[PDB]
Amino acid sequence: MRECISIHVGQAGVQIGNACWELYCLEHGIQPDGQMPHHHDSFNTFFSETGAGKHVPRAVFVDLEPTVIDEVRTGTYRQLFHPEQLITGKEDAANNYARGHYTIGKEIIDLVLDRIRKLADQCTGLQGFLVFHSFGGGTGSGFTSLLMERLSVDYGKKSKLEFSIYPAPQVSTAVVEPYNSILTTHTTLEHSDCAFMVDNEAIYDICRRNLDIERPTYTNLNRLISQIVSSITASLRFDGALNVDLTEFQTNLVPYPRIHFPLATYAPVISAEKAYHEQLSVAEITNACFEPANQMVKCDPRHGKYMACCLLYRGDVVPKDVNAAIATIKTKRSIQFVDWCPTGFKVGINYQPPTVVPGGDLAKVQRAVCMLSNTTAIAEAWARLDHKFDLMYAKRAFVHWYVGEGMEEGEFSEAREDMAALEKDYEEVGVDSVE
Amino acid sequence: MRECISIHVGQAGVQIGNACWELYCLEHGIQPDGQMPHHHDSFNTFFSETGAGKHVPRAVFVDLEPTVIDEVRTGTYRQLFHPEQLITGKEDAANNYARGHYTIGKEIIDLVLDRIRKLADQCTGLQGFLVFHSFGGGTGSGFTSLLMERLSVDYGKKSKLEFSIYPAPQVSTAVVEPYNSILTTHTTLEHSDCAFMVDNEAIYDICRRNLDIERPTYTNLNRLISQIVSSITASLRFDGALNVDLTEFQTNLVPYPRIHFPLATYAPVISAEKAYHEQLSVAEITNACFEPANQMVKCDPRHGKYMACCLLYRGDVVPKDVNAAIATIKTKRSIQFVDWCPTGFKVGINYQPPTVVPGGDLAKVQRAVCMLSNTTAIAEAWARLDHKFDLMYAKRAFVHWYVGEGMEEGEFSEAREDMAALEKDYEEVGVDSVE
Amino acid sequence: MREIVHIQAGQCGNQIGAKFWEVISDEHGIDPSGNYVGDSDLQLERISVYYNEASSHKYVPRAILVDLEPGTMDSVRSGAFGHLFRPDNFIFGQSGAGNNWAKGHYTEGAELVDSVLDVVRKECENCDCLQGFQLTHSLGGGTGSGMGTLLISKVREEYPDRIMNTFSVVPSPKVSDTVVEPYNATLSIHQLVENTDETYCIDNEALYDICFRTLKLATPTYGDLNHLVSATMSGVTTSLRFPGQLNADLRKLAVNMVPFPRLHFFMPGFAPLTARGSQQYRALTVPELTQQMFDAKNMMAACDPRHGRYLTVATVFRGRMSMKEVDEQMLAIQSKNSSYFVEWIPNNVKVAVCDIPPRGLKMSSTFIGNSTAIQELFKRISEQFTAMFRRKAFLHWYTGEGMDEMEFTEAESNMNDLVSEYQQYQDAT
Amino acid sequence: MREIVHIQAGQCGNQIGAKFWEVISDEHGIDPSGNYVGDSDLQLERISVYYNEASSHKYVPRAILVDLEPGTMDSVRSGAFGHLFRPDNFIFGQSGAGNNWAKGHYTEGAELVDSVLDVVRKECENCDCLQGFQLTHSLGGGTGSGMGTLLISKVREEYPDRIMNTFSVVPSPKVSDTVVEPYNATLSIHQLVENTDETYCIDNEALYDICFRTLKLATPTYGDLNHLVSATMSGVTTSLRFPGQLNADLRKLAVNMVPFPRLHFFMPGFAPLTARGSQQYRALTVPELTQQMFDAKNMMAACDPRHGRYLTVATVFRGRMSMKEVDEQMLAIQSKNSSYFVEWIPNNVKVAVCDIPPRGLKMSSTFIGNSTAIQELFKRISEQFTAMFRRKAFLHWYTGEGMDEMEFTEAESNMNDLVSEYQQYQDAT
Ligand SMILES: Nc1nc2c(ncn2[C@@H]2O[C@H](COP(=O)(O)OP(=O)(O)OP(=O)(O)O)[C@@H](O)[C@H]2O)c(=O)[nH]1
Ligand SMILES: Nc1nc2c(ncn2[C@@H]2O[C@H](COP(=O)(O)OP(=O)(O)OP(=O)(O)O)[C@@H](O)[C@H]2O)c(=O)[nH]1
Ligand SMILES: Nc1nc2c(ncn2[C@@H]2O[C@H](COP(=O)(O)OP(=O)(O)O)[C@@H](O)[C@H]2O)c(=O)[nH]1
Ligand SMILES: Nc1nc2c(ncn2[C@@H]2O[C@H](COP(=O)(O)OP(=O)(O)O)[C@@H](O)[C@H]2O)c(=O)[nH]1
Ligand SMILES: [Mg+2]
Ligand SMILES: [Mg+2]
Repeated sequence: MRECISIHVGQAGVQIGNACWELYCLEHGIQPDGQMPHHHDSFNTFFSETGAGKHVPRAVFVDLEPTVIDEVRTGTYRQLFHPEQLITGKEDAANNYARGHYTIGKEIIDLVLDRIRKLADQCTGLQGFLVFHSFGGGTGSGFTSLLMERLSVDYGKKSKLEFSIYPAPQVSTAVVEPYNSILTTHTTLEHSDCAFMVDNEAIYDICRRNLDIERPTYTNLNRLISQIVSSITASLRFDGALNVDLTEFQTNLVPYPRIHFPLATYAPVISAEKAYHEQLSVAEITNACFEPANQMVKCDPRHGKYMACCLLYRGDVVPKDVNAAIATIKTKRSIQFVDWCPTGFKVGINYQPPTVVPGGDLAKVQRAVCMLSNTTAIAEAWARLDHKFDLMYAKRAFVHWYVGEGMEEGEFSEAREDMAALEKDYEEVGVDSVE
Repeated sequence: MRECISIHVGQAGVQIGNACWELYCLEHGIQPDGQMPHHHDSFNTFFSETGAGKHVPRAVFVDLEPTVIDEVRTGTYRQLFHPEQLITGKEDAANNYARGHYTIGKEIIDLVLDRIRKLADQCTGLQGFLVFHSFGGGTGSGFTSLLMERLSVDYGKKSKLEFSIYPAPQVSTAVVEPYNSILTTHTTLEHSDCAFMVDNEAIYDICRRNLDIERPTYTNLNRLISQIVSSITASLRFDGALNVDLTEFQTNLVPYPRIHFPLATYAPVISAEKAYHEQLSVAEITNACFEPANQMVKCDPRHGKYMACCLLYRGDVVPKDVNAAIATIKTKRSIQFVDWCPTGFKVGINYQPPTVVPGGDLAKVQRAVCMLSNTTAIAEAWARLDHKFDLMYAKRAFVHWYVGEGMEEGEFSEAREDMAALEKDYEEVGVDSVE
Repeated sequence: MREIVHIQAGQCGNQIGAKFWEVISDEHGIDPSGNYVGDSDLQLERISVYYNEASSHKYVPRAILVDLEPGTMDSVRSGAFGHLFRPDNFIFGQSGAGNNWAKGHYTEGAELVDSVLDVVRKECENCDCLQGFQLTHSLGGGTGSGMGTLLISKVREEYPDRIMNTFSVVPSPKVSDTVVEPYNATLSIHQLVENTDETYCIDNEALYDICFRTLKLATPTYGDLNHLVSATMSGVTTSLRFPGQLNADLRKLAVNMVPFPRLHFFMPGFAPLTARGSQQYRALTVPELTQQMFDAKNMMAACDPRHGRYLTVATVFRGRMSMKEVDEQMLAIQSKNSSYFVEWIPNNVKVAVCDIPPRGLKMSSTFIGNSTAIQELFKRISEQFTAMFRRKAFLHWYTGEGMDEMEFTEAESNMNDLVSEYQQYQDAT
Repeated sequence: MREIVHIQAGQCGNQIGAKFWEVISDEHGIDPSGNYVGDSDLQLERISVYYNEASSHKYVPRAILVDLEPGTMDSVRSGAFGHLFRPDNFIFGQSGAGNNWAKGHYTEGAELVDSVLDVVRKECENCDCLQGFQLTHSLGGGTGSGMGTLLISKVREEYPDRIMNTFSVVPSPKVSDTVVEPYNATLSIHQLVENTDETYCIDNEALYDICFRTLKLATPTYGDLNHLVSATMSGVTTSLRFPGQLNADLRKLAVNMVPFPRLHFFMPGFAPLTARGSQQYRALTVPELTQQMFDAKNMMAACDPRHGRYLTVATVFRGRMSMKEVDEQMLAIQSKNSSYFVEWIPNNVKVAVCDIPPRGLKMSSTFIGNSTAIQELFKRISEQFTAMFRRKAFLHWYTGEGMDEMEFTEAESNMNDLVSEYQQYQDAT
């Protein structure tokens, strides 16, 4: 009776959703066709139920290119989703923000909002929104900005959580990533309650070093992000000794209206062969979470300060050990919070252990911990994007596409001003107080 | 012991009747030859019975062209109908009102009235009339006008219900539709108790979008209208927790003597594959009924006000849910009734669920709802027809056929005046009251 | 019921009729002997509309073959599908019209028109409920023009209520198969606009062009052109000779297509038209047919529709199809060609749908467009007439049969008035 | 959805198209008759993008074959994989361009361009959602150059929103297959930089060099060169004709590769390229492909990239691979060649990955580099043009068709301006 819908925009969102809903259907013992042969209700929060034993997800898969959605319709998860939700456009934004926010997406935004409204009104205790969207793709940035503005107009005060794919510092598949990123950030900065920074480069690094797989496909990154999402929602979806709802997330991890970009982290991530040879202490996994090499965003936390942290544990966990481990973490100097926030933790414990997906890469563990940490190091990352933007704007490169697709240069200048203001705010907060 | 005869005029009426009587024979377990291998009596209201186990319908299929009636006589429903009723003319009106009301139909109107009188006198608790007739065809308009005048002369005070096929705004199979429509409306405006607006264009739209059939034949539209008719008569033909007779229809949905043109709507209409993935709440289906995309007349209800509504439910329905759903509907602003009618609903519940015709297109549902709604938006539609008429009269186009077939221009001018008066009345009622 | 009587005047009319009856017999499964060997009862459910069931279970076409020279008559008689016409029908004279209209309407025709009317009356009384008359004739040849106009006038005298159809082969613009054809055309058109309900103008030029380009045939014999016209006529009548989801009759077409008493000249069209090889490389869908039927390169009358506007349009489909598809196609084609239709006739597309294909195919379509472009045709002919009248060339042949100049003066004035009316309604607002 | 229309102008364009359709049909498992005999449904899940499903379950390519001499057309028609083109498509003239551009764009082309545009319009209306146009033509031959430029101008008039692709075979630097090719090249380039979104420059010299050295073939027939260009085109389109972990469309490439309206000339490249024997002695890994694609000895345009900088680069892979591997390779190759990329475009490698190999391999790759080196090409041609214009040699043939000198003056000035822009952006800072 605490419902929460999922909205997947763009190819990244759709594939991540494939992984996430595979994970869920595995968790609650749900067959791909919605049937099912500590649990409570549990699945009601994400699965609505029809008359028969068939459950359907509360997901809205929207895209402008029918390729990936068609793959979904043809995949093993064909019987599952409500066929009306799988909204497909005709011509994708083609990595162009203007197309994804002014020209094309403007013609199916209404249908998407209609399906959203139907799903919302069929629910009673709606908690909030989960937008799964990338940052570089045109559909992702543009359509997500449009959709967030529309929802914020419609649903005045409700939780709105995003899982952006922050553009990596050195590996970029697109060429216009700075433009899409800056525009979508300038838009979503006033509507998204709490984003969730994740990058592909860091996940490549983690897969190579920790899991000992040298050649990972997007399937593996998707599985990892799905595990993170499942750990986020395990509080709603299960009985825990200290539960937490998404409103608690936005209250705890967001000190100021604008600074709401916490980065994700998960532990333990160890291969099946290395599953033994370590007992996986909860203090050990806490240390793993705080290890700068385990974060899922290519930013060294040591260059900034953790303004807030939220650690969600699951499995056979005992609160005293968590208290001891967090005390130890607070003792060390290399992990230096801001002076003005003396209490830098929210703790949540769940009774259900993480479940390993068959054919997966990780090993069956009894304890797991997902850290959502809002720090100041991420600020430097913005600088990089800013820098890129400046160069690609100093020559007015690629500007003609956006200009001719329903946008003006003054908008680019304004978004640059907004990003500069955000960087200024991060720097100002990073300093210490007097007296 | 509450009998109600059916009169099918024109090809549209005859085919719709084919569908309707197929539906009935399926409902009461009646073989095509009138034999039968919660029910009560039930079928007595529409089926008269002879000595053997053979039942016959109380229908009078009249036409001026023997083609379609011959198809009926040759169809699988040959043994059913009483062969004396299948009245066939010789030369159809050929989409000419004057032929269908002055020249040709004048020569079989007497035989039709004679068969009507026989069927009426063989009944005891006659409720009223069901005229199934189009609006564009010559036979439809002319013969129906003549027949309605004759019956109103004969049967002073009895129910007279029509199922007109309102001419679509953009798809017109005929070329003289405005003339037939204006003439038949000017005539029937003083005799028909309650018409029932339905259009082909809206049904095309519904079949494409909801049922997901891109290439529908007239069979499908006929099946849908037959379902609507069956939902209308299920109160008479079955035991229900809150029944309603046709006199209640004319009392509730007709505020003034002239404004008696309610448009139809039906729900749910979902394909067999989409039958799952939704539990079909009675509140949900009520919302579907009020959705502007589900009405069966190409008129946006938002441009007018619902002067009255009548929702007839059937199947496993519980009155409290109906009350709650209607309360919610009354709460919303986009559904704005007139100020002077604070009670804008009649509710009826039946215990028998709708039955799906084998080889059909819809899916077996447990609850169904037919809405008959009298609004003000339909007024604009008249304007369109009026407009068309004006143009086709400004050049005196096609006038020579009607002139030479037993009619005068002054009649055209008078009918135009009458239509202008009706539009004026609709506009006057649409306004609000002072003090 | 609604039996139709077939009249064939002039050599062209008779040949077209021979091919036409071949086509109809193929439709209803009728052996050359005249007995039914078909397989589908629907063939016989309306077999009476064109045939009469003669005793011993045979069928005879309701044909009335007229001519003034026994040549083509005997050619028809000897050839196959001639042995089933009722032999008493073959009315023919000896003098021959000599490609003159004066002979075909005043001198020679006055001697056979009585016998023709008598056989007409016999056939009319034989029928249960007469539907109308269809006359198949030329406009150049003397017999066709003159005798057909005379028969039309007489029949309209004796049946002012029935409906009248004519398939008149209009002279082509570029070539001229005869020399005096402007005179015959003008006089025949005078009579037709006097006393006809509808006139299906056809040019041999357009049929040549279609057989050449669209069908990819370099050897178009008259058999093929007559085959095309026969297919068009069969498509026109199948709306009543066969069941249909939205049936039509000749009176329906007359009411829909003729806004004013005089302006009743239609250009036909047929679809699909595919070569022998280029057939499997194209999809047979309703949009394809609809888009085929609207272009100058598929109008059987040699005049670009774009030069004028479609006053009205009728469209008769065949074979099993979906009504919604047809409606959508008509909507689109009425939308995109908005300048090609007259403003003051909203929703100017009459639609009919049959249930039987014209044999061998999946679905066909017939177009009947009443447009203003045809005025050019008359314009052309009028001018030609004027020229050949300014010098009074060839005048003596027509004068010698009782006709005089004032006839020509009145006929030319009448045709110019008709063209003026077409022009007026083309630019109406 | 996103159907693409294929146009083939000039003899080279038509031969390349023949090989190209052979390749595509091999990809989707299409018999020469045009019916599908494949085994994997994914072939048909997007079969509509290039094919049309004609009735009786056949497939016809969305091709529009254009020429002015029936020779090569008939050669295509007679040869296998010609019997499935829709025969109405083969538009051809009789005069022949005579290797002149004035004929191919003013005199002869003005008579067939109308029919070509009409068939184009028919195909466009046939499609559900048009994606864009790909034109396969030369730059030397008169037909290719002139008629292709005319068609491009007309289409851009009638579809200013669609996307435009051209595979223009640029004249080689060393050899010169024609004598007046500087004039054709200059005029064609003028039109292209006017009204094209992207232009895939190719030289026969580079293809000769690749077939000689890399493939170890001493007997390169035109079949092989056309086969290579066809493989490149198939690799370009597979990003949308097939599913992929990171899919791409033509609009994506246009947005990523074209920073400024004019500078949209790309040099392609393909990998792997292994001789018949030297294949099993090499490992087929993503690093191997990536390192192969960046060198002058594997660019299908005869110009060393090292002489300039890569403005942008796109890379479309095929077959199952690991994304992290590709990312690592691109990072390394962008690191070590830092002087080979423009400073002010950070992260200038667009990446796309399909899921199906090019049929007969494990994994392939296609490179599309928009560099500044190509300026040399234009430089060369410009100079040649200047020389042949200084004496006004061959000028009379072009003057005699209505064109005048000022045309050449403006075109040369425009090309020099383009080269100036390329130079300016090459040394930008
Ligand atoms: N983590 C993860 N990221 C992915 C995956 N697939 C694609 N991406 C991201 O998607 C980005 C490409 O832009 P997209 O957002 O996918 O663009 P799109 O969703 O196709 O929408 P368009 O821009 O209109 O084409 C890349 O930067 C990738 O980081 C995936 O499977 N896992
Ligand atoms: N809903 C529906 N409408 C039909 C059907 N068949 C015909 N019609 C309607 O019939 C109209 C044509 O005029 P009709 O009333 O049929 O004319 P008729 O009944 O043949 O009588 P005449 O006018 O004398 O020929 C069209 O506008 C159609 O909307 C049908 O099967 N279902
Ligand atoms: N379509 C068609 N037209 C014909 C055919 N034969 C003759 N005609 C036309 O008929 C005209 C000649 O008329 P005809 O009947 O032979 O002369 P008549 O004896 O005086 O009536 C010429 O203009 C021809 O164009 C034919 O087989 N098909
Ligand atoms: N790659 C390739 N190029 C060709 C082929 N055939 C001709 N060409 C090129 O096409 C040019 C000749 O153009 P062409 O179409 O034959 O002359 P046109 O009739 O005036 O257009 C020459 O410069 C050749 O380099 C071929 O098979 N492959
Ligand atoms: Mg996309
Ligand atoms: Mg009728």
